[PDB]
Amino acid sequence: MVLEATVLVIDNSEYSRNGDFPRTRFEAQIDSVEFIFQAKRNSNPENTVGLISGAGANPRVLSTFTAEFGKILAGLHDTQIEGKLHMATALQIAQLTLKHRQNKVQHQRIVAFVCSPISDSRDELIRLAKTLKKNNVAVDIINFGEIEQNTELLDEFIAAVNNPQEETSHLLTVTPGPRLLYENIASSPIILEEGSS
Amino acid sequence: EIDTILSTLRMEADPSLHPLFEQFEKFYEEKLWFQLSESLTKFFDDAKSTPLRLRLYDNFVSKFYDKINQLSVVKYLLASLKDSKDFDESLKYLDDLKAQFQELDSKKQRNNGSKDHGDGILLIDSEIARTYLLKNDLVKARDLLDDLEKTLDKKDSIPLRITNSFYSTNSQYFKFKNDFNSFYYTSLLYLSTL
Amino acid sequence: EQEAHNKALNQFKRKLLEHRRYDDQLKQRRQNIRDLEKLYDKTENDIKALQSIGQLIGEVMKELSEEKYIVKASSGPRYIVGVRNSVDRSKLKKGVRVTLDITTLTIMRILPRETDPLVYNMTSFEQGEITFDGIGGLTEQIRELREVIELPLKNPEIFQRVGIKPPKGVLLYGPPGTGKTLLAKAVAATIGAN
Amino acid sequence: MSLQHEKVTIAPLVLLSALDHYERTQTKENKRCVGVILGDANSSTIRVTNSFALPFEEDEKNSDVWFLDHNYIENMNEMCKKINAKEKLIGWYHSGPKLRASDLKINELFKKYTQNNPLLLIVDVKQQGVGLPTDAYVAIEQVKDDGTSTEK
Amino acid sequence: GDDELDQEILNLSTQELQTRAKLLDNEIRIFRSELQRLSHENNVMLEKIKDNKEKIKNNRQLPYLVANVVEVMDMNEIEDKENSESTTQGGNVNLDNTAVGKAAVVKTSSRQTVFLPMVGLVDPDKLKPNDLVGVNKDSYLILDTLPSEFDSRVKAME
Amino acid sequence: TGRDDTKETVYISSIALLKMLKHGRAGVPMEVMGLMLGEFVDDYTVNVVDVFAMPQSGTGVSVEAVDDVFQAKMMDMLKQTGRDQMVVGWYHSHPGFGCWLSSVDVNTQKSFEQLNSRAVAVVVDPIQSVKGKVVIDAFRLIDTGALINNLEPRQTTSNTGLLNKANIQALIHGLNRHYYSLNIDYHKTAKET
Ligand SMILES: Nc1ncnc2c1ncn2[C@@H]1O[C@H](COP(=O)(O)OP(=O)(O)OP(=O)(O)O)[C@@H](O)[C@H]1O
Ligand SMILES: [Mg+2]
Repeated sequence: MVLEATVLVIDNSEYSRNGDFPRTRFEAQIDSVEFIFQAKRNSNPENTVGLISGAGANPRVLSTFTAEFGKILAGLHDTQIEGKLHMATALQIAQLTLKHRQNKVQHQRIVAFVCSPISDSRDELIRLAKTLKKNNVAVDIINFGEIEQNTELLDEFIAAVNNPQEETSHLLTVTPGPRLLYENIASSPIILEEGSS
Repeated sequence: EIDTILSTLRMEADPSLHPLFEQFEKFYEEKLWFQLSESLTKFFDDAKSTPLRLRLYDNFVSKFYDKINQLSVVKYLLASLKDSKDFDESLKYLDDLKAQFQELDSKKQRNNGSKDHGDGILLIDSEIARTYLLKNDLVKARDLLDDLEKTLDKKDSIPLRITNSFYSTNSQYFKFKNDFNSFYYTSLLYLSTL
Repeated sequence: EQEAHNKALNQFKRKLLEHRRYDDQLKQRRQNIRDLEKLYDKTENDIKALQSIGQLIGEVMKELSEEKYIVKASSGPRYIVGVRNSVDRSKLKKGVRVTLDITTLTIMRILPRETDPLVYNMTSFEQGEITFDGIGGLTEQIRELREVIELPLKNPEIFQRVGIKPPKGVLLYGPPGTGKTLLAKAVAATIGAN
Repeated sequence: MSLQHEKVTIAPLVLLSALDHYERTQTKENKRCVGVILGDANSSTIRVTNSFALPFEEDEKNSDVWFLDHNYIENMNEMCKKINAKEKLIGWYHSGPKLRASDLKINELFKKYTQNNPLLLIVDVKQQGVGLPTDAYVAIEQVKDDGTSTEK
Repeated sequence: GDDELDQEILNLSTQELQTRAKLLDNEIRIFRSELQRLSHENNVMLEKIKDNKEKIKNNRQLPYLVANVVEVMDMNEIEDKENSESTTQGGNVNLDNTAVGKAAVVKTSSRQTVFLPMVGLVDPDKLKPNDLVGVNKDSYLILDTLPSEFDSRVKAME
Repeated sequence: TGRDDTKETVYISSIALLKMLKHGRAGVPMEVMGLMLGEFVDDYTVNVVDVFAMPQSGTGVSVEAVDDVFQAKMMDMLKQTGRDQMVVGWYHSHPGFGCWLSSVDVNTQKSFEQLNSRAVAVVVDPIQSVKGKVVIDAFRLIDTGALINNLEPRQTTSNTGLLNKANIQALIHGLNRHYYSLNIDYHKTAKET
């Protein structure tokens, strides 16, 4: 919708220096972050989006919520590409990020890119997904890493979160083959995302 | 393509070492280069005494250098030249890769925004000194070593791999001269940082 | 044209120009940040200067105790002052210009001697220069001058053999315009002594 | 980078200040406070002139989960640069009570800003012992005789 | 153009030039990201220039003392690990601890001498060891250079 | 009338006194300036919690040397950590004079009074704190129109009647007859002791 604060969780792996999108998957993601950011601002300008990475081996905030895209982009420059996103730590930090803002008029939305095979225990992540519904937070899981060679654990979490809510979670499946990551996330709902009320 | 070069190595090896090469090529087609790194590692453990190792790696430098992980390539190159009985040849390969990074990080660093090529450079310098210790020009080796040692301590946080290779050169020098004492302390750092 | 599908290559020639002008703009704005950096550094050193306060000079007139010193400040009235651990007792001695603070009144550090602003003009006017020879035919008087002046400068050890005091002191006097003043510029030029 | 933290001289102002920040965020029940330390370095004595709070929310499920604003740190530094321009990032304070090994990961983050090696100044807010309420530590990298590689 | 023209109808096949053009769309996409980044960075930078220089401009306006310079005696510049002075001090590891950059001693017309760290905007090429300088009267920092003094009766010669 | 209508006894916190002193001392000989942040309780008790300095100027203290940008921004930094309160007044340094407002400051105090009428001015001497005793005094304006209405006894109602003085003639005339003085006491907890 609009009036929405989004945290982007960018995966940083070595599954992202692989030839899957021109010129690389890491370069594809750059275009995608920006496409997301412009669509929310252009609809209403009271929408800000910030960026966290999984760079290092424990997630760091690059940038908090901003209306300046130039900020998001500058921080994406600063990266470690041998780092490793851990999901379980990234949902908890994102929930905290969301509770650090300048106004609480904004809906709670996480868009987390997943570009590695997920290898975090299922059993924990059930609990973290049900923690989100009691805070009024939705989570949009873009999968293009887990389809490729791995079991579909993230699908079950999405179902868990779904209850009558202002912003309710969504599953978007993005092809891993070359078809341009930036075009495919633009056609998927990202601003026409509904509640379930 | 690479299939034709690869085929020759497949013939000469054991039948039971034949399937391993097919999987390397399987990953290449699909364009998963993380998975190729992992696949490559396996051959090297149980057969770096083969000249098939050497061959394999030469074709790999040509078709992969920003495709597979940079670090995996240079670590291979330390291993490769231990298997080469030729020293003249060793010098040639070290200098091709070293030159190749210098032009490359001008383009590479800005476009990605990250990935340091100076880690490769040290791994490269370690192998050059190593080559001069195996040719037994001891004045030359030593002097590259003092220069290299200043250089390591400048770099704030040292990866274990780089400092491991440094400490190998240092061990090799000191038992050739047969200074028992100098050898002892350096090998305690070698065994540690393993 | 050759082709009627060269109508489509007009559009691709058009992109080509764009792609090579964006290469040229990326290296333009990095040379424009490199100019906004020198201008930012130029003004950032002023910020570090503006926040620094002055210091007031003295000299060590006399040791009072161990940690109390009599200075005669260049304000004029004598003070009694403290020491930092920056100075030592043995780096302080009488007739050393020392700095003081203007609100703590402690020696922070030793300074070299003061040197009047007037006397740097005297060291930087010698102009009117000429060689060994100034005016001729009065060479006999040029040679006499360097007996007193240049000869004890080079070797005091020849005035040691005689056991006389090393020569010094010259009065030049005479009718006007006679190169007394030129000779003076020439024994400063030729020897090149202070 | 270097070790040059042989002596750490700490202003009484800083201690006073640290207790004041700790209470006005009201971090109790095993909650922590982090702020920047501003001061001199490249001196054997490290001078702690001043401190300022950073907003930091520290979790109760784990100790490995924290929120810290990187964007905040620079703004704080540039305003304080205007006051006195001999103040640069020289570490960050922990409010204790005691050392943690999740502070190691935070140390590495402050190592970006610094041009010295980060001081971790456990300023205890509990006033335990009749001697100093400060123990000081710096994160340093070593190998060791045990067979232990690249230890922080 | 040296690619994609009537030069290359001869050289290469024109469906290879159809696919070339859709790869120049991919590379100018990467470059477009990279240019906007460098604009944004220069927008942060210009306001950090403005921030410093406004301060200097308060100090720059009137009134300020007028003095002469005793000497520039300097001190070694800051870049060292142990001190950065020309005169040896006690103790080890210094660079800003009591160590100081270049030095200018200036002599007032209020009749004193002050050892100040000289302004890093005013060069040693703009200081001669007799040069007539401004000094800021509130806190002694060499503010500007001004031309050499002349008495009123010498102005009246002109 | 209907209140205590007397100048607050400024209770300066353990943190604050040291911080004004360090901030004044570095800038000696040039005049220093800055804000006192505090809270207002009673009618005559202001506890000053913390301080911040407003950057230097080349003409030193002025009304002009107030910059809204520095004041407000620094304020929004402290807001995010929730250690901000409200501006209860301001400090500045005369190290070249004794305790008393100079001709410029009385006009700066008039603007400040306007905004908040409990605004104090505290003059710190960092150069007479090289003694065992710190020299520090507080003043707050009593308006020219106020003197005419003879409301000066109103300000000294319900006090111990113990005031401070600084030299004689000029200094003293400004102190008592144009501004009002109130003693300064020091506040602390047993944790800080
Ligand atoms: N012997 C000489 N040959 C050539 N030029 C000379 C000679 N002596 C003097 N002059 C010229 O005369 C100029 C001025 O004379 P100078 O100042 O050197 O002399 P002086 O004997 O000390 O007398 P005063 O001090 O009254 O000038 C010189 O600058 C030079 O051009
Ligand atoms: Mg003459």
